[PDB]
Amino acid sequence: MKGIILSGGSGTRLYPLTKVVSKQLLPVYDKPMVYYPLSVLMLAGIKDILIISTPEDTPRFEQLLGGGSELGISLSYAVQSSPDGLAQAFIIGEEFIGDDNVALVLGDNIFYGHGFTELLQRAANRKSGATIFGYNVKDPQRFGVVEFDKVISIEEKPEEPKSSYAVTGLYFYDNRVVDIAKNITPSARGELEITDVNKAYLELGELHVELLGRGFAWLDTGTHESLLQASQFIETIEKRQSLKVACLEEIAYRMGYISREQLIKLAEPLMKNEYGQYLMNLAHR
Repeated sequence: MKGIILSGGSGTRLYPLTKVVSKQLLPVYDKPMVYYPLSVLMLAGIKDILIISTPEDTPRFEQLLGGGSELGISLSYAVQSSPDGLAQAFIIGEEFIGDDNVALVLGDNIFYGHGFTELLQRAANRKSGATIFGYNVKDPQRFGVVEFDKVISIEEKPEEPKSSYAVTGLYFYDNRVVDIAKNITPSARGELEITDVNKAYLELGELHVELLGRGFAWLDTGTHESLLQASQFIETIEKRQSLKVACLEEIAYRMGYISREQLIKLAEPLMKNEYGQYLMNLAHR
């Protein structure tokens, strides 16, 4: 299955941090934000990935991540010249997607939980239908909202919201999504809305929802406060539980994409902080 990271634009809410730095390059503890959604595609077993960003950001992401060969994956880049809605991902990515299934993750979304990888790996391995991920939030109505029983409805930012399950920024689709995205009508405000893509699979009876309740984290990166809360969570998990979240090199290595010697070479030009040292130890034993 292929994957797309869509970043994302902005963000103004984070000014002045985002005056001269892309939101998705801001730290979340010790890693650029975009490491987090990338790691989620990687943990899903997705290895062919298109990163879509603004014309201004695209070169910076490419500088950060290159073509992915150090991680044993393949990264490509495209531009979204105007922010016309998330579903543009599948028009912009039409050629890259080809005949394949494809997952889309938003560049500012952070997921974490034991048993998450299982859910990702299961969604990636579904050859038919769409899988979305629901999260209990206090603020339903500034998200897409999913009502269930098994899915009964989905609405984008419903002023009367029929549940407190936000539809998170992670979606897995079969190849029909390309044609679906083409047949969406733009919303008031000329956006091609992902929630219409999800309504199309609902109508087919083939929208599957994974509800991440107990044991799962989905972190808000939208404000100075929530961005620091995210960094503290990551540091706290990492320090108290001796584990790394979205350490791309560790994941490439655990998934069998890269060898012991290749991991050591990733730690050789960087043998210093607690990042590199996690890696070079990992590589021994």
